[PDB]
Amino acid sequence: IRQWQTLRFLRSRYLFDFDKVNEKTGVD
Amino acid sequence: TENLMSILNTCITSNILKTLLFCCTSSEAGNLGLFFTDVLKKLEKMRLNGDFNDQASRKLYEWHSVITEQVIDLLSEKNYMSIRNGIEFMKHVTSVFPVVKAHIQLVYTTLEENLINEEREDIKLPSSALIGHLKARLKDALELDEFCTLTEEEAEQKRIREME
Amino acid sequence: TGFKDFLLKPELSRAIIDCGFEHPSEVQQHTIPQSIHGTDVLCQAKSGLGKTAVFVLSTLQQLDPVPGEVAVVVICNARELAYQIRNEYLRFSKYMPDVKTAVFYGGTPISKDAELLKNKDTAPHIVVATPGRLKALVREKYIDLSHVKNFVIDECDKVLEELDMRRDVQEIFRATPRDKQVMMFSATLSQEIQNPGLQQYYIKLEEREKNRKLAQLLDDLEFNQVIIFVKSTTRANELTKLLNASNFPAITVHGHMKQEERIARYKAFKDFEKRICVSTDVFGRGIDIERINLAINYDLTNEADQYLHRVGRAGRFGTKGLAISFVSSKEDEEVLAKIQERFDVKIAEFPEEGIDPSTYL
Repeated sequence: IRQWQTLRFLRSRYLFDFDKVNEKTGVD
Repeated sequence: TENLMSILNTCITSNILKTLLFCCTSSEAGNLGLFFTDVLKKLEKMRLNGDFNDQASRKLYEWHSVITEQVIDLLSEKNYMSIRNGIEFMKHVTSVFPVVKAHIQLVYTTLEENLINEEREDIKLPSSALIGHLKARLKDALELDEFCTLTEEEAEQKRIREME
Repeated sequence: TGFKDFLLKPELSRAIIDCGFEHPSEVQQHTIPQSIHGTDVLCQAKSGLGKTAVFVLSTLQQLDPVPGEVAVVVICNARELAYQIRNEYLRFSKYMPDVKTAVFYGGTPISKDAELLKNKDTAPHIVVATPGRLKALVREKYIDLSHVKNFVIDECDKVLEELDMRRDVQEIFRATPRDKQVMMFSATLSQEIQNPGLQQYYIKLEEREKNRKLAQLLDDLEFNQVIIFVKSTTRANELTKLLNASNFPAITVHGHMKQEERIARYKAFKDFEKRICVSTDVFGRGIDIERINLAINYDLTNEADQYLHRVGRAGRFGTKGLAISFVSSKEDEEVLAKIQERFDVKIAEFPEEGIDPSTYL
């Protein structure tokens, strides 16, 4: 769920930096 | 046409659809599915009107392949959210997916997981059917450029052997 | 709107949605997708699981209305079942104005059926009928079946076992185009017949106190509807007369009575018109009523299976309810003792102080 919330919140700012998710912890 | 093709290429590829279909809710997935249905219907009508033949053939088929790969990948995950999302999105987009028969077969195989029964499983079943019922798709119009022609010749030889 | 996954016509979808259908049963999802393509179907299912809806939705999908052309013919076994199938066709065709449906059964003047068939305002594309009357219409050329595309036979087992019925259905079948869609539906297809939460209590007392006791119980318990099971028709009718005399609106249904009034009162109480109904074991099985929340067994049955069939009228589809029984003789206590061993249920004695009303709602 934590990834879900962080993604919902980050959908506006840094969308194109999303390939790194890949069903894993948020790659920073 | 130039900037439009560039924008659509930047949207389709770069691997954004996969996660963006994980994040959003159910109805948001439905809406994005409607948008992709509209854009693909218009693109396919433009193609079948012969207007784009020079190099748009290869690029269009590449787009179709990349979208097929993205959906086949996202449709295979353990969470519940990804499964329900993929199911809704395909339930919207499958109305117009007259790609190569290879693609329809690939989606049919990927959806044919049939794991432990649940609500998602009950929903996936009608989404595995009602898309194999297309069985009308074109595969020749794509290309003969690569060595794939030799693989087609080998398959034709195997079929000829089978004919006996 | 599960039927929206069926990919059907939108007006038909609205006609189904206004019919309360929201999630298809197993047999619907298993048969409708393939019957839509025009393939023959032979269906066996448990009664009351929406077997009519399958072919109703199918024929409402495949039809393209042609004026004066009969393509869909359904054959049944009774006149009241024919009325029910035409009512189903009507509730399914709310949003389809061009399609017209009609029903044919005995007891009506054949000339009236003929003239309504000749009338363009009543020229039907869907005809539900009994095989004998529709045979009398085809053999007299009162109806034309030279363009039939859909042939449905409900309760096909009895249609094919009875000789007159099978001959009639075959005379109707031979007057239809051979390249048609064919469907048979029945809950019973033996091997012999084209590419197809409930609360349970009891009262142990003597007979002469029953009449006043219910007058107290039916006064204190908070209820939507109440059913009264009796073992005889005379006692039931008497108790209903007395209850209606008791400022308590009540109806009675049992045997020894004409079927017309039975259907009438049954349908009337189904619609929440009165709050008390009394019946013998004639409704021991098959009945489906939602709002019944409190049941009083005035007289116990002889066997445990009949008692469970009685109590099955309450707590429909795993819902909450309350049941209370009368014990006034030795065999009553005997069956009370046998029900617990078979059904693993403790039917405690009803306390005098009353039960919490929320324990059954």
